[PDB]
Amino acid sequence: QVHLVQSGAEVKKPGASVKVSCKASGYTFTRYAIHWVRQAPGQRLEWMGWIKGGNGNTRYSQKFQDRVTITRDTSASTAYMELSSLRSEDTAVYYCALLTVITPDDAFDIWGQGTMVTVSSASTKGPSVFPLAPSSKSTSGGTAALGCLVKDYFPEPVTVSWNSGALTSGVHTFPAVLQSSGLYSLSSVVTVPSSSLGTQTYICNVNHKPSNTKVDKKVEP
Amino acid sequence: NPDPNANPNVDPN
Amino acid sequence: DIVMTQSPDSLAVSLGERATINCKSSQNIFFSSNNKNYLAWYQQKPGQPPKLLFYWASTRESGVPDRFSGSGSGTDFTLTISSLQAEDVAVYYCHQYYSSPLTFGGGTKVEIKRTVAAPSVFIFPPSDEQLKSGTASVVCLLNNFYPREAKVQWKVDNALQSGNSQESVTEQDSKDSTYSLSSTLTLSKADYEKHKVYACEVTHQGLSSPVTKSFNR
Ligand SMILES: [Zn+2]
Ligand SMILES: [Zn+2]
Repeated sequence: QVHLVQSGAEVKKPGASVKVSCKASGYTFTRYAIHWVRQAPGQRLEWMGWIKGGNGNTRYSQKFQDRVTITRDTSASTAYMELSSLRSEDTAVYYCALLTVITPDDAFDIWGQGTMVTVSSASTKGPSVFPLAPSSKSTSGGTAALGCLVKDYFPEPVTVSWNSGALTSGVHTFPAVLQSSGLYSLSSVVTVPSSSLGTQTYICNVNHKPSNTKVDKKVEP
Repeated sequence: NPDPNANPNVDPN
Repeated sequence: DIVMTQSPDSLAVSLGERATINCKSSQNIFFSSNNKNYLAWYQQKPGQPPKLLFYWASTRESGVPDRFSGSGSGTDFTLTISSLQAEDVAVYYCHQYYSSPLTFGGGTKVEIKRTVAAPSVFIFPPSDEQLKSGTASVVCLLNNFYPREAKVQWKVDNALQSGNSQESVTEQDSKDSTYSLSSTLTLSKADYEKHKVYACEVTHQGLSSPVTKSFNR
C-alpha cells in the first residue's frame, strides 16, 4: 500500500509563510516525483510544482515561482512545500500527489489527504450561538422548523449536532459564509413534528475546536 | 512536442 | 497556459441514465509519435482527494467501473457514465500533462436528477440574545426542494432588498436528493427596529406562485 499522509491544517496571517509536509510510504521514495496541487474553496485544481524524490530537481508553476519552494529529505522520505508571502486568495486545500505515475507496466495515482491552509487576518474567536425559535411563522402543517445561528467565529470549522446527535432526521447544517469582517457565520436547521415542541427539548450542540468552544443552546418556541 | 518534464511521473518510454 | 474548459459546469442526470462531461483543451495535446493524448480524468467527492479515472484519455485506471468511458482526441474530450449510480455524484476534472504548467478543467458538478420538489419555506425572527449584542439576523429557510435554482427576495416594509443578504445552499441530500437553502438578512438593531414588515418571497418552478413568509416587529 502506497500512502501519502500530509501535515495538519494551518492558519496563517497575510505575509506569513507555511511549510506543508508530505510523508511518503509503501514505495521506494527516490523513484518517483511528488507534485503539489492546491484547490481553493469551490475552485478548480491548480498545480504548483513537483520535485523528484532522489534528485531534488524542482519545477515551479510560473504563478508561484517567487513564493513557493518544494524540498526533499530522503532521510525521512518526506516532501515539503513552502509558500511564502501568503495571501487570503492562497486559502486552499493543498495536496501532495504522485500524479499519473505511468510506468511501462502498471499505472497508479495517489494523493495526500489534504492540508487546509487558511490565510486571514482574523484572530481565533469562538462563535456566538443564537436560537432560531420555532413559532407559527416557522411551521408548515404538522412540521416546525427550528435552528441555531452560529455567528462570528474564526477559524473554520464548527460542528453542529442536535440533541447530541440523537436527532438526525431533517438536520441541515448549512455551509458557513465568510462575512466581510473575516469571521464565519453558519446556521443549522431541523424540521420536527410541530407538536413535539411541547414534549421534546431541542438542543443544538456547537463545537468549535480551534477556540475550545462547546456551546449547548436551548431553542425555545 | 510534449514536455517530458511537465510530469516526470509520465515516462513516454 | 493550456486552458482546460469543461462543459457543462453542472449537469443533473437521473439514476441509471447517461452522463456526458465535455472537456476542451486550448492546444492539441496529442503526441503523434506514440499516438496518445496526454489527458487525465479525475473524480473528486466533497472533502476527499481527486481520484484518477482515465489516463491517455481512454485508458482506464485499475478498479474503475466499466460504465465510465473516456473518449476524444486532440483538443476535444469526453467522459461518459453510461448508467449513473449515486456513487458517481462528484466533481469531475479533466487534466492535461502535455506541457507545463499542468492544468485542470474548471470541473463538472454531476448531481442526481429527481422530480421537481417544492420548498418548505420558513422564516425566523432575530433572537433576543442577538439583539442584545447589537445585531439582528433574519433567516429564511427553504427546505428540501428540487431543482437547485430558487429565487429568494427579501422585502422589508415591502421594499425589495438587493445584494444585502447572504445565502447558503446544502449538498444534495443523500436520501431524497433535494437541496436546502438558508437566506440570512443581517441588519443592525436600529435598522431592524426602524422597520416593521420582514418578508422573504421565494420563487421556484415547483411553485405555481411565489410564496411569501412574513412577520412584524
Ligand atoms: Zn429538511
Ligand atoms: Zn421602514
